[PDB]
Amino acid sequence: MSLQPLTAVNCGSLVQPGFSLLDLEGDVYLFGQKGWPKRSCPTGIFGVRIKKGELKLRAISFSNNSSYLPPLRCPAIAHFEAQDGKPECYLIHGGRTPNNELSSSLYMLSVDSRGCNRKVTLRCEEKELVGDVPSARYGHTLSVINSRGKTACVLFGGRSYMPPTERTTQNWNSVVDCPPQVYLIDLEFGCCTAHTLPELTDGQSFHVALARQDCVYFLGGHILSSDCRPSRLIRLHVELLLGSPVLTCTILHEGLTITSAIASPIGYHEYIIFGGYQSETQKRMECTYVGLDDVGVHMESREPPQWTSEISHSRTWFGGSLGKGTALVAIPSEGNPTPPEAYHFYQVSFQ
Amino acid sequence: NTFLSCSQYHKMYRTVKATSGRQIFQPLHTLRNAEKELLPGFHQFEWQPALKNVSTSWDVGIIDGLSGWTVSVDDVP
Amino acid sequence: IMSISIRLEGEDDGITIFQEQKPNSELSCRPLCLMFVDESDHETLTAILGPVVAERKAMMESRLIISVGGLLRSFRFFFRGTGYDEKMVREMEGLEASGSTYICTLCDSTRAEASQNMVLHSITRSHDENLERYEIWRKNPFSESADELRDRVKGVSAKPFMETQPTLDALHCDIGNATEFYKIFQDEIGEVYQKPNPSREERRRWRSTLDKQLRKKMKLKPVMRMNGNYAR
Ligand SMILES: [Zn+2]
Repeated sequence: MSLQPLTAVNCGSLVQPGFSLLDLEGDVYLFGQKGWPKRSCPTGIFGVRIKKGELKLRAISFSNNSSYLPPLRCPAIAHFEAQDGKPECYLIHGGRTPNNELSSSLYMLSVDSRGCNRKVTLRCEEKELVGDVPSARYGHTLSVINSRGKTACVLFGGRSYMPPTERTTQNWNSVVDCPPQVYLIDLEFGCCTAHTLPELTDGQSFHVALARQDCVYFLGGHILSSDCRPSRLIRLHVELLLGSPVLTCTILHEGLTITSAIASPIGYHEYIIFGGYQSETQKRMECTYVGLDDVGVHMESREPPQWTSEISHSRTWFGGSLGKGTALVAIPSEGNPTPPEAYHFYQVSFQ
Repeated sequence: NTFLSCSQYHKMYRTVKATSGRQIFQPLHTLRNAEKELLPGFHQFEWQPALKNVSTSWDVGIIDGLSGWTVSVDDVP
Repeated sequence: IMSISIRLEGEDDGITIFQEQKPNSELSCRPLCLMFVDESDHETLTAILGPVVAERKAMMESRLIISVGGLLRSFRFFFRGTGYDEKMVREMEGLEASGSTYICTLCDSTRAEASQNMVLHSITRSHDENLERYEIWRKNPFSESADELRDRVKGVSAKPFMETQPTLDALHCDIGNATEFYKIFQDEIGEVYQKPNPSREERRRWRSTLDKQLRKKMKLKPVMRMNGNYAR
């Protein structure tokens, strides 16, 4: 629980406030970049390295038989555990296009090989969605669950632009909470199913969810319709029966008022929720620790690593999970004139 | 056509009206609504068929371009 | 507004009613939107231009009815996106901006090939077909590699969103030919066919004697970069 100011040696204008961090098979891969893929790296995905505070960003590449992806803005992420038939998978859907727009498409990502010089080759595959597909949305959450004993995907949350009939020029950029009906997805086949929940009467965004032993727990839960940040955690439990995937839900009395959190898994289930915003302008300073058992969530705090007055006074911030007690956060920087490297970086560590 | 200010125009007008006036230029207030013919949002019209995805009010003038961007600092600012 | 004609009653083309007499002069350049934003950051530019694009698109479909001459009269429209500089055109039509191996916004020949042949070419680039090529780029239905796919779509990476007419600009083609002749004059003041690789010092020196020559004769001091008047 201590921070360290970094400096990106170069390439300090390709990161945008919304983006994703995926640690898979060693190195960390950043997804989502300001502007369309520059011809430096038509991949649109960067390898990251942290050497003596220096932030180094390398170019990556996919296969020939791989699909090429638009750099989604703030998609949903799922770390599908390494198993048959294809270990290990990263399921993404569906973010916002840098050409400002949504894609209800769903991508599956894996690693291919190495090096031959420690270089990393990747592979992307779209999936047609037999559904009952959820329309395009963003800020939602996708998760993986393993129920008796097969693997399925749970999709819930997020908002979207106006319904297409109500798409109004002067209400175009506005966005309303997508209706609260969860979606169950088999990775194969891409048969998507919709399901209703009589207790989840409202959509929500940016609520970091967690999955464990085919049981899902939603923390956070900021909502537009009521301007509320209901701390109350939401648990649900699914049993994958053929062909009725039975589903149940339940309210928890207490969770936490977190919005767009950064989740670092340190142990197999020792998680720390790092930061976000506790109120509409009041960012969350403190850290929080959650132990995740079949008993459930178990809550505690840690010491908040002292934020230098720069970040502690900065209006907004964000970051991602470098993983394993380590995470990255960024600060919108000022200047006269702008450097224009307007983002400082704090590498934060647990223990 | 010559980039004058309000106070500019009022001084000029008041002056030229004092001497040999017989007011000539027009006061400010009258222009302040006389221009409304030349701005947008004055003239009746419609479309057949009606336009898709456009609120069909024909009188709105200057509009902020954000289009009701939800100010939520949670999301993209 | 550029031109307006009448098609009624039919059986003919559009009888030209009024064509504008001098559209170049900014006295006819009607502003519609302004954004305190930079040209390059796609995100913000798009998220503000959105409604404009949407309604211009929907505009080609319906027909207009206005009170004019005391009467209710109808209208149709034809839009042309022409007045954009190169960088923006290529940026919004999903090109590799700008001096990459694909140069022409119209003919998809490579750079070096554009030196072998110069005159014989066809204009092909069109909006919808660029959307087709971009869908091919995304789906990758042939499982080709980076460069093979780059070629199969003839270099279309980004999804365009604003449709644009197949034409060039007048002004800054003028400025480009002007700066090209400027460079070649800086070159031929010295020796180039006689000097395989000159150095920077000799380049700036040939520039300096060219500027002194333009000052003594023609009364032309240089400027930072040659605009339209200095080009003329
Ligand atoms: Zn050409």
